[PDB]
Amino acid sequence: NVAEAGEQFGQLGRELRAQECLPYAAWCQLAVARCQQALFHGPGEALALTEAARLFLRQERDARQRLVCPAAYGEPLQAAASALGAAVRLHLELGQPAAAAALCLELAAALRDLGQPAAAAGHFQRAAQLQLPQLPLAALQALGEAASCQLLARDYTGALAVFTRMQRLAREHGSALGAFSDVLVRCEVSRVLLLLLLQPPPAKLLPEHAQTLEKYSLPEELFLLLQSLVMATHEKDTEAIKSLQVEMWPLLTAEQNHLLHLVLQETI
Amino acid sequence: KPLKALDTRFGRKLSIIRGIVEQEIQAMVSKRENIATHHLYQAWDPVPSLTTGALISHEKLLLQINPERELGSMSYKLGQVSIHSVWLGNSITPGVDIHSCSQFLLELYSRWILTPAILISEVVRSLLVVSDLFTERNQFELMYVTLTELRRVHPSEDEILAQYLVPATCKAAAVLGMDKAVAEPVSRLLESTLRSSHLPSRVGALHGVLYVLECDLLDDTAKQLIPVISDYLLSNLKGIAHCVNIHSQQHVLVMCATAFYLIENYPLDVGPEFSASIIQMCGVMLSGSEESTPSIIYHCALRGLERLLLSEQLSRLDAESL
Repeated sequence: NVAEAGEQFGQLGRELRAQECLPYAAWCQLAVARCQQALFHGPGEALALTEAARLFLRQERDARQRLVCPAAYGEPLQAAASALGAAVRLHLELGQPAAAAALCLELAAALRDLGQPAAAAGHFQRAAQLQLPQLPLAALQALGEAASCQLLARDYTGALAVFTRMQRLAREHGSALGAFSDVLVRCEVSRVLLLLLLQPPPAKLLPEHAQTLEKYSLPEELFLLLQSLVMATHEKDTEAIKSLQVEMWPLLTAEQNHLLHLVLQETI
Repeated sequence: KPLKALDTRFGRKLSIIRGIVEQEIQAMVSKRENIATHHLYQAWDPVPSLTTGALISHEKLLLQINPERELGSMSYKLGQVSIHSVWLGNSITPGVDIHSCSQFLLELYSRWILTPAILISEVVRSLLVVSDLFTERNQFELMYVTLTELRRVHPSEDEILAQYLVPATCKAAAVLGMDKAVAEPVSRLLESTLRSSHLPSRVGALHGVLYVLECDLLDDTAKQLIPVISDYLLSNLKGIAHCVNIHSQQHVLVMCATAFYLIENYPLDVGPEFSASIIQMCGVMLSGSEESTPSIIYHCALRGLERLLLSEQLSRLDAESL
């Protein structure tokens, strides 16, 4: 009775995907989820909710990326958020947090793409807290994406907090091994750039910041140039910082180039 | 509205100091969609004067921006044209020719409504979106008539049509005089759509509540169907008291915005325990950690709380709690 009706809604959803409208095939996938909530299935209801989530996010990728609509105002963003909220609650009720973390990563990558980085920071930190008991390297990559989202949205102190958390969780699990050392290199560059951008008073300067600012005041070229740039911003010598930005530009990625541009800006 | 607490010999210094504070808040917090360059003094609100006039400076509209909006974000967000502006821009109170295009659109969408379900959904969404540009009361009359005809003809088990239809019917009713033959099906519609399972149906119904509650001196029997919304607001502030990162973002934000509007402009219609419970739940909302309540929810709820403080309505004990 209910399963044949769910197969009928699945055929309707596939016909509507062939017709390629997609606010209304997702309504059929929500109907499939409701039908498999009528009996007790588990992960299939989660599959129907996530397929509905894919369809609403594809509707807004058609309504804000391929067509930058001035009339677009986020109507299936909210339905995709409610559907993935129901799916994450279902995975936390059944007991598998890796799938719920994957859905939070997908929702936050979608909100990073649509031009809203704080809620991406958001669900990325949520997924990175959902992956710390089981998969810490995936948690470090989720926190790295959260930190990139916060450097997009201009929340630099949150980026300090996330970067120190990443370095601490990389030292607890790297004793490095591999990509934990890449996590450590990215953190040991970008925390120094963020401690030079906002210069903290010694009250709010945590002892980890004290240890790394004692360490500087990772390959040898960029380490030498970071020591020279800390020594140049403590002395406020602008021509040296200019001749360093000319020669640290190929060595850094674009987020570190933005942070080094901001350090060179707010000292002149 | 522009406040009563300003324009005094005391209030001007307060406007100066909070201009400095909110100026570097919008340097820190805000989202530079207006702004391309990097400069500090770039605060800019596109609110015009009101037969249009010049543009109002940012230091003059201190707390005029609605709490539905992220700080300095620029996008269509269902609250662009207030019905203050509908009533006093075009003089109706109960250089492109945009008017001819709007008439031709009402002809087209009235003929297409009276076609698959997808076109009907997109046409009603189109009609609600284009509904900012209507400059004649007869256009809103035709809008409300065609939407009630669609409500009578089209079936009820289509909630996507509902979430694109409810703010359009509520705004078409709100521009018109809110008479009993209009107020009964609109309030019945809102009381029905607030019980649904689709979440932007709730969001659109609550924006429609904000359009209905906006400016019309409202019927004494129809204002007794307000506390359904008040019970809804009590339940969904008690539910989203502790955790905000789990539930949603724009629902809570628009919901707190209309809660603050109901505290501000309709005091006597609801009990003082309601405003006290909102101040308590928002004190809980501000007291969350940096990962529980997001920055936009924090700043919008906070801006609504000092909006209520600069109004002369609240009692002194709730002021001391704040």
